Amino acid sequence: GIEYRSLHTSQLTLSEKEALYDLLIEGFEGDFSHDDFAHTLGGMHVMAFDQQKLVGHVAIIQRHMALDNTPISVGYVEAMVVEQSYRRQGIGRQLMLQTNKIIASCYQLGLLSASDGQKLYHSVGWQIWKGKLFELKQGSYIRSIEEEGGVMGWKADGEVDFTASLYCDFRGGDQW
Amino acid sequence: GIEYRSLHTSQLTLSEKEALYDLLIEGFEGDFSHDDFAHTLGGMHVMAFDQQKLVGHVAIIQRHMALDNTPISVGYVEAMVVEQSYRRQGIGRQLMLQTNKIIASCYQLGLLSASGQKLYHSVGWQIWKGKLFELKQGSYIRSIEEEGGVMGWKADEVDFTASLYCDFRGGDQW
Ligand SMILES: CC(C)(COP(=O)(O)OP(=O)(O)OC[C@H]1O[C@@H](n2cnc3c(N)ncnc32)[C@H](O)[C@@H]1OP(=O)(O)O)[C@@H](O)C(=O)NCCC(=O)NCCS
Ligand SMILES: CC(C)(COP(=O)(O)OP(=O)(O)OC[C@H]1O[C@@H](n2cnc3c(N)ncnc32)[C@H](O)[C@@H]1OP(=O)(O)O)[C@@H](O)C(=O)NCCC(=O)NCCS
Ligand SMILES: CN[C@@H]1[C@@H](O)[C@@H](O[C@@H]2[C@@H](O)[C@H](O[C@H]3OC(CNCCO)=CC[C@H]3NC(C)=O)[C@@H](N)C[C@H]2NC(=O)[C@@H](O)CCN)OC[C@]1(C)O
Ligand SMILES: CN[C@@H]1[C@@H](O)[C@@H](O[C@@H]2[C@@H](O)[C@H](O[C@H]3OC(CNCCO)=CC[C@H]3NC(C)=O)[C@@H](N)C[C@H]2NC(=O)[C@@H](O)CCN)OC[C@]1(C)O
Repeated sequence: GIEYRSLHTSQLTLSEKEALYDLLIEGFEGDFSHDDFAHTLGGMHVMAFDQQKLVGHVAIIQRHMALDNTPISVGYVEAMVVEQSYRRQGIGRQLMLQTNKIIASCYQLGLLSASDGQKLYHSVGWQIWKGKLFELKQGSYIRSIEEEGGVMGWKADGEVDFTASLYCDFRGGDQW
Repeated sequence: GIEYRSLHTSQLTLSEKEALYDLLIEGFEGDFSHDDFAHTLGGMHVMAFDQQKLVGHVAIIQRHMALDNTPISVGYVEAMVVEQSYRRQGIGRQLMLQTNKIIASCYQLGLLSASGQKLYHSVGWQIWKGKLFELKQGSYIRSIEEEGGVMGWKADEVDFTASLYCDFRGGDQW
């Protein structure tokens, strides 16, 4: 074998963008919205190819969040997918190892919302976020109760309080 | 010549990041903070080279803002600089032309805070007419100083008279 490429959205060919969309719809068995695809664009993509065919993907989006009262730069992991017949071969793990490298070089903290999918992320050093989660709804921050226990975080240095509150920035669709 | 290269922050070595810092400090005559440099990192860099010598740069950072009540994905332009002896030759214009292409392919709106605005206007950018808000002490406040300084580029429409609420960061919010 599998070839891996790290490409910003601006560096994708039009062909690669359409393959990616198809891969995400197929890999999530349709449970992937237009908002979810919008969240996948604008940052870095790690893509896995079997020769010329796209078979795996993860994206890393820059988000601007607050850790308690402190601003933090976040590499937010979106749209992790491997084509069904290529699964359970370690592609997803390699995508995450490359993801960790990107986060370590650019952002203060990695974050993601898992599935069922937690064991893979835990195997490359990610941990469940234990503090409160907040999102903007109708103007002001509310608790993201549904997501608490599902969001996972990662720091290279490990020097971050996983019990602290996280306030995420405003976007369409699912905030996490 | 001048060669132009577009690299994500994760595609840069330590020396190239250091060359970028030095260019920014020199080009802004020291009026560029450690926070300003943090704002420069994490997105796309358009860089101009005379041979192996970095002589120009602009960054495009993804930001998540609200246009009035609606969320808007923003390519935010940071750290536009050309080395002093290379100015008034078209490099800044070419850096903005590459910037526009990146914004057009990734984001709904391009934004920046200027400091002359003629260059940006020459490449399609327009002064933002709506109120601007930033966070201070956890509550949004009129970015009164910024209003009239922030410019937008439509990635095309977006109503430039709507209120913009920027997302939270260290240092200057705009
Ligand atoms: C989640 C997903 C990307 C995992 O991709 P993957 O390529 O199968 O990932 P890996 O092969 O690295 O790991 C998958 C499993 O096979 C194991 N494995 C690792 N290397 C292996 C190898 N050489 N041979 C066999 N199995 C291996 C892993 O330990 C892991 O075990 P687990 O499921 O019990 O935790 C994939 O299942 C997928 O696309 N799901 C649909 C979309 C989705 O849910 N994305 C995640 C949302 S958070
Ligand atoms: C802002 C900055 C990047 C411009 O870079 P630049 O390479 O000089 O940009 P350009 O050469 O494309 O255009 C600048 C001017 O030179 C003119 N110009 C361009 N090529 C020219 C040429 N061959 N002959 C004569 N004039 C020319 C342009 O018409 C333009 O005129 P204007 O300012 O009245 O609009 C540079 O001044 C700088 O680094 N300033 C320090 C950083 C700063 O203060 N602010 C960051 C911007 S918000
Ligand atoms: C804590 N319980 C969880 C749910 O909460 C829900 O977690 C959602 C989460 O997977 C989504 O991330 C992945 O899934 C898809 C698309 N899938 C939804 C179809 O649009 C996009 C990116 C994926 N991530 C990666 C790394 O690839 C998050 N984007 C949103 C999470 N939240 C919700 O959907 C609800 O709160 C809706 C309220 N607005 O799933 C599983 C769960 C354990 O039961
Ligand atoms: C509208 N009047 C303006 C002021 O408002 C102020 O505009 C600031 C603006 O240039 C800054 O962007 C540029 O400057 C630097 C370095 N900046 C100085 C060292 O930190 C970083 C990136 C630059 N942009 C690009 C595209 O490269 C913005 N980041 C912030 C703007 N606001 C302020 O500085 C003050 O309101 C608060 C400061 N505590 O100066 C210029 C002005 C026209 O007079």
